[PDB]
Amino acid sequence: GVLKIVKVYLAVKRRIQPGDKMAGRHGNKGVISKINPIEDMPYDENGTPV
Amino acid sequence: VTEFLKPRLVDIEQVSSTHAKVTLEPLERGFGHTLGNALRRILLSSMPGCAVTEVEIDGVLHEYSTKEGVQEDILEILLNLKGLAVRVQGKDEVILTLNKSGIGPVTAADITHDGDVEIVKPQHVICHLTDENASISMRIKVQRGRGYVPASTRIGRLLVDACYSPVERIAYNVEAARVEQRTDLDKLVIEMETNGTIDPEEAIRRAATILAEQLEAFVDPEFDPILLRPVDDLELTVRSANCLKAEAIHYIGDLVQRTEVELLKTPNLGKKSLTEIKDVLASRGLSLGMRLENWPPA
Amino acid sequence: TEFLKPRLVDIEQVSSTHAKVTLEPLERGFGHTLGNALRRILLSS
Amino acid sequence: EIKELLKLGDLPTSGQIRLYDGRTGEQFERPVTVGYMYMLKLNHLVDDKM
Repeated sequence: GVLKIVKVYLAVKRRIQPGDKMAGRHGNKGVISKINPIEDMPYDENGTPV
Repeated sequence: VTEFLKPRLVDIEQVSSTHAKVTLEPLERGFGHTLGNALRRILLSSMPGCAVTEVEIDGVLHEYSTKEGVQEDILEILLNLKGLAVRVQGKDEVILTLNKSGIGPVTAADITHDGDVEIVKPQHVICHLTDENASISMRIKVQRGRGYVPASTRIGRLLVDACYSPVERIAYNVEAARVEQRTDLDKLVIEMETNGTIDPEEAIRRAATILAEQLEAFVDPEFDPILLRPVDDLELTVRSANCLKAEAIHYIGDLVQRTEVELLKTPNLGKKSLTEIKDVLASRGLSLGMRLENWPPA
Repeated sequence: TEFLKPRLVDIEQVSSTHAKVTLEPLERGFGHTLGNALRRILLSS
Repeated sequence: EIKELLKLGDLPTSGQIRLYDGRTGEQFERPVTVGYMYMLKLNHLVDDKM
């Protein structure tokens, strides 16, 4: 019954955003709740933000 | 009533080509952290810099492609292009051409020398041509802007995440300033680690300019819409559209006002074209010689 | 090559000597920047 | 041994460092541990679920 089949492969790049889930190897897991600009981030004396 | 002691850029210690130590002299206490934070906040996000926004590589269509004769895939190449540090004279968009044939790394130094364009790090690797019959020819678009503007912030071309800000890292120290007079003065030492697009002093005067400008005081339907659509929305033949535009007919409202007589009297329009135009107009409930009486309002 | 500067103002007089002025549409991060600069000037200068 | 590496690292031995609040510039009132952690982005993404 099938005349023709078309498959379309679409590629998408996903950037980390609020609601995505991150975790470490020790069982510490959590969802991203806030993305705050670099200047608001806690930083070391030499200026490196975390 | 003791008027405040104001700062002025006093020293510049270029630890390197992209790392400096600016010092503002004689600042009243507590102002160290105040200006330190205001400035650190402007510098880390409000600085203007050039960044690659689009790239046109020959033979490549989608960024997912991989190239015959190139070590890294197109994605890696665009990711390399993100790190292209360019300082442009006085423009908000410049096209760089990169032609390279041979074996070995294709660095930013291989980019065609433009008079305006300054390439901060010529040894910056963009590619790696594997075989000696391999070659790349690409057009890198560099634009001026602010902050981090991703490619997702939207033709056989590709888009690259724009990192406009010239500054990577900022640090500051408050340190007591000298001079036996008054004694209770400090000096703000701003340690900068930029990408080499911007000079220390102008970065400071621009952060200060943005700050000061933020502080600028504190004070206290009828008619058919289709008529304002461009003629291109009618989807005429290229020729007809070009002829109409050549007659200063850029919108549907302009077209529906003209009559057959007037249109045929134009140098470039014949019976075929007029027939086509009447057909496309009739297909949308429109015609020639339409009165809209009031062309236009505001 | 600009920035969003001064737009729409509001004043909430909690009392005869207590008010709440609001400067609207300042680019993200400018809230704490102006907030701390001003808080520092007001609390000492 | 980790303390030793931290020494070549130049320390603090505890692994805590003075950290500045990016909003204020004032230091956080106590020393805070900061280190490189290895973190993974899990297959659960808001894009899929919402």
